[PDB]
Amino acid sequence: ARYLGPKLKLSRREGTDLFLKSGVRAIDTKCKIEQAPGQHGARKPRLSDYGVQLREKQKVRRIYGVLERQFRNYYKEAARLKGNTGENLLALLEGRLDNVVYRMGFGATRAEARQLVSHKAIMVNGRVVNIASYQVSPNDVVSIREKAKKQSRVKAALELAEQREKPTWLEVDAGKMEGTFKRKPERSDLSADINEHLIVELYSK
Amino acid sequence: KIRTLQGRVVSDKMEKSIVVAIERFVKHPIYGKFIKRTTKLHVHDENNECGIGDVVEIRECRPLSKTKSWTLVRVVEKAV
Amino acid sequence: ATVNQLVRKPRARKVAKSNVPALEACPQKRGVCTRVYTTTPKKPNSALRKVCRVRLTNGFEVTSYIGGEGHNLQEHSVILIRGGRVKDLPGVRYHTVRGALDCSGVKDRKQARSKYGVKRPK
Amino acid sequence: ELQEKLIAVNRVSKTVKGGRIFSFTALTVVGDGNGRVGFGYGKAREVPAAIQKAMEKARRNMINVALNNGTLQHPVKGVHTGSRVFMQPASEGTGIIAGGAMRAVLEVAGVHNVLAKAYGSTNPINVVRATIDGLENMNSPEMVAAKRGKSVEEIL
Amino acid sequence: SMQDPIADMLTRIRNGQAANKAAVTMPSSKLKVAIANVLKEEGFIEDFKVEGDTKPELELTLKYFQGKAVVESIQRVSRPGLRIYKRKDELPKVMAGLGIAVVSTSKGVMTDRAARQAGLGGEIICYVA
Amino acid sequence: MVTIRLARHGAKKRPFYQVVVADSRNARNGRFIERVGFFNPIASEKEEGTRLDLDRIAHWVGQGATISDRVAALIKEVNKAA
RNA sequence: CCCGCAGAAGAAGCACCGGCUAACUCCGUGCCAGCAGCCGCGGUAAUACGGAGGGUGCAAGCGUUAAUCGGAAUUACUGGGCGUAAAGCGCACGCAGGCGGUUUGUUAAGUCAGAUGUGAAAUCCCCGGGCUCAACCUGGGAACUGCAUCUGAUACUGGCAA
RNA sequence: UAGCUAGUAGGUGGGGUAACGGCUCACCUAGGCGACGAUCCCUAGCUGGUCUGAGAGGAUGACCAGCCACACUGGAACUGA
Ligand SMILES: [Mg+2]
Ligand SMILES: [Mg+2]
Ligand SMILES: [Mg+2]
Ligand SMILES: [Mg+2]
Ligand SMILES: [Mg+2]
Ligand SMILES: [Mg+2]
Ligand SMILES: [Mg+2]
Ligand SMILES: [Mg+2]
Ligand SMILES: [Mg+2]
Ligand SMILES: [Mg+2]
Ligand SMILES: [Mg+2]
Ligand SMILES: [Mg+2]
Ligand SMILES: [Mg+2]
Ligand SMILES: [Mg+2]
Ligand SMILES: [Mg+2]
Ligand SMILES: [Mg+2]
Ligand SMILES: [Mg+2]
Ligand SMILES: [Mg+2]
Ligand SMILES: [Mg+2]
Ligand SMILES: [Mg+2]
Ligand SMILES: [Mg+2]
Ligand SMILES: [Mg+2]
Ligand SMILES: [Mg+2]
Ligand SMILES: [Mg+2]
Ligand SMILES: [Mg+2]
Ligand SMILES: [Mg+2]
Ligand SMILES: [Mg+2]
Ligand SMILES: [Mg+2]
Ligand SMILES: [Mg+2]
Ligand SMILES: [Mg+2]
Repeated sequence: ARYLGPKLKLSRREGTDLFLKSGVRAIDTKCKIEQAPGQHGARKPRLSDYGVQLREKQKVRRIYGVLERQFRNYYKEAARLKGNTGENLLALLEGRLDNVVYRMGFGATRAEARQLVSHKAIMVNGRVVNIASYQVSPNDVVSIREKAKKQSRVKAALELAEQREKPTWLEVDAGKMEGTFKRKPERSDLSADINEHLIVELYSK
Repeated sequence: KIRTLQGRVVSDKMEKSIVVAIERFVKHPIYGKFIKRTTKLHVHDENNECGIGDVVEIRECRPLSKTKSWTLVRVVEKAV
Repeated sequence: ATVNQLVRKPRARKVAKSNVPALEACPQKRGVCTRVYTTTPKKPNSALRKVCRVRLTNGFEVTSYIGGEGHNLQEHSVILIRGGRVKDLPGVRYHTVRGALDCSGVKDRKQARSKYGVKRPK
Repeated sequence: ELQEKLIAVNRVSKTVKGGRIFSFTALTVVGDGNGRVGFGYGKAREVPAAIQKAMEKARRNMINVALNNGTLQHPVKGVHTGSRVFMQPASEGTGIIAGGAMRAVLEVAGVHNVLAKAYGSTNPINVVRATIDGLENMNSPEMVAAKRGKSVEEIL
Repeated sequence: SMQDPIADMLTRIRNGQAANKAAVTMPSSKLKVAIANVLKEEGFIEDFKVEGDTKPELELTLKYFQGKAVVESIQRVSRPGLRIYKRKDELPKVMAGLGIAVVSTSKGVMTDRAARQAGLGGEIICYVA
Repeated sequence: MVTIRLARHGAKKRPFYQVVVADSRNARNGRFIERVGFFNPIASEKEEGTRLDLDRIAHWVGQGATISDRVAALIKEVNKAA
């Protein structure tokens, strides 16, 4: 299920920074971010239309940690749902519980947040939720249970999150170690470098 | 008010019985053309009053023979 | 073209026959090797391609290509055949399944092992 | 400001007394995104010269297209040598769903949401020309109201 | 033989617009006058005039805007070989509502938008774009 | 004869009964005349769980329809609670 | 289902990398061995045959075969054609059949509008609810493009009369 | 596959069925079906639905539900609502 290989390899192949590491050190210092991975990394082949569409889809999937079947189901639900298809797809991926935990700051990486969620450190409305793909609803309180409140990695992740740029659609209390999911993140709140048209076209072949 | 159909008398040779075409103007399922389709019915008529080529109003009834389950109600436009 | 003509006579769908009629809508079928031999390929290329005349369980006698380097097959050897033609071999429309009943996997293969019935090396 | 993309490069021959003389043809499309789109076709002995000639020709001979909020105003058909083309004003968010050359032409033109399909021949040169012609033969509500001597509210 | 006079009328309009003729004349009929009235109301023609007593001639005055024909395309839809009838919910929108569709309804010949507003269908005579 | 009974529906270990009037000879989940309610044995709190159309049930009983023991208990519960 | 114990401890594979099609180099072999869905590849520098390294795509699955629809507007009703690419009977007359210049009246068959009955439940779709999520289950609606009967409209088509 | 059909088509009367009826019998009439495809041959359980398709369509009828047919093969009745 989960990708268990080197993460900077994915970052180099994609080209951009996927935030696959905690971010204490520069990714340029941790790896040759410019060069592609492999024996023929220095060469930069010209990508075709299908190549760039596939590249964009892979970027989103690698960022969020979602395999093809689950991602395809997300697209199907987004297309079914009313409104803009790409915006709905991004909204669902944001709605994922592990993404929510990472955004609030109870995890250095999304993998670390997923680790906590799987190991039963997360309570949603006073209910211990175990699935990373759990869709968080608006006006949901998400809190760290007392068993995991003693973990030092949570505090370190909170400091890293304080370093990062804060999301407007969440309200997190670090002392209580709990955040409320105020609303679905708008497309303006989400990152601009991500392109949705390519994903929509690729899955609408 | 009772359900009834009008039609032309195709044949009246068998005694007390007539054949009544009830051609209907249906539309084709696929191509959308309106096609004239025909429905021959054996109709029971006492006194053998009907001739060929006339027009007759008929109603459904309990079966009177192997193929005869319709009865005449009134003859209209019986010119020759 | 005219709707009146179409009403009189509709359009009759062009029934496309299958190119592997011996399988009879089955994924694979069992047979007995009547003869094992080699044949010369068609014009632009050259080789000695290994083929088997096989009597199928449903009476049909077909010719089937033997993929991979080397084979242990011989006469009176039960094999499993699947669809797929070799193009530059006239009248050969079926492949033998390597790693099937009385058919050994290709020796010393490290890639496409699943296609050639080769078990994982340690 | 002008976004440009190369659709196809094709190798052609002349077959002269000595031997065969090869040369390259470049089909390009440029556009401003805001509605102006223009195609160019060039030819040279070498690929870079052909592409540059095509770019110059495409930069010239542009045409304005009436765009409604980044999409078409009504379903439009377009025809040429072999290419028969249909395009539909799809809703916002669907993206440009078109095949190859039509995708390139519409993307540089600036239409973000359409449902298109290319019937008949799909030869890149003819389909580009047919798509541009179809875009040209597309009037706006203001244009139809003016020509018919009515207000936009009467036309709706 | 002449089978459909309405198609002849539409063909005359189309050929006249193509040939840049100012007016087109044809043997007048009641249905033709109704269709001409709808066209004039929608503004695809400048005026119409029926002239004569025994065998009247309908004369339409074609309309031009900037050297191009106002009637870009005009297509017959219902025809003797294939009649077309639509219900009020299935009435088509010509050119996404910019063009008009002439529909003969129980309350006379009217445009598709007017028929939709009334809330009843009828026989779709022709599309005008 | 005509009777009001439960038809089992749902998933394994999570039954959900449809209260239906049907000819007794027909199969449990088979042909039925009318669906006059539902019963959820595993319904959680803040859920009605039971819903019986009492008017239709009374009409069928007047017509001469028998009632299974479980449906009778459900009717008793509904009338008692309401 | 919950609580406690221990220790990263017990848990990754398959296909592909010449173009179509995302992913390349070296070595072995020399029209042989072999590959192949199509185009093709191999005769001594093979990114296409085998091995290796690297990479790409899916993932407790991954490939191959069989089968249906799609792409195929390649049976074209929506939605094709017939001078030369396949396609106008050698030519005419003509029954059945298809189509019908113009005006008025009448009928209400086709057509349109409304209403009533029915179109089982499940399935599909919309708004919700319950399984920690999902699959799954479930409440209500919508839909079931239909058929029948009744009441109206009379522009067009049909019938009848002039 | 272009002609098919003598209980065949209709009528009168008796008999039979829980019930109408060539359902059966006697007599009388010479009809009935068919190019809007009768007859004959090959294949096939039907539907709600399923898959695919933008749609129209195309393919299909496993599981669930409704209906029909069959119970080693070919006949027959008895008991019984
Ligand atoms: Mg073609
Ligand atoms: Mg490539
Ligand atoms: Mg290979
Ligand atoms: Mg070499
Ligand atoms: Mg190789
Ligand atoms: Mg296949
Ligand atoms: Mg088709
Ligand atoms: Mg053609
Ligand atoms: Mg010739
Ligand atoms: Mg020819
Ligand atoms: Mg001739
Ligand atoms: Mg007339
Ligand atoms: Mg006539
Ligand atoms: Mg009527
Ligand atoms: Mg239903
Ligand atoms: Mg829920
Ligand atoms: Mg439901
Ligand atoms: Mg009339
Ligand atoms: Mg009349
Ligand atoms: Mg008798
Ligand atoms: Mg008697
Ligand atoms: Mg009978
Ligand atoms: Mg059978
Ligand atoms: Mg299609
Ligand atoms: Mg069928
Ligand atoms: Mg079975
Ligand atoms: Mg047996
Ligand atoms: Mg028996
Ligand atoms: Mg008994
Ligand atoms: Mg008895």
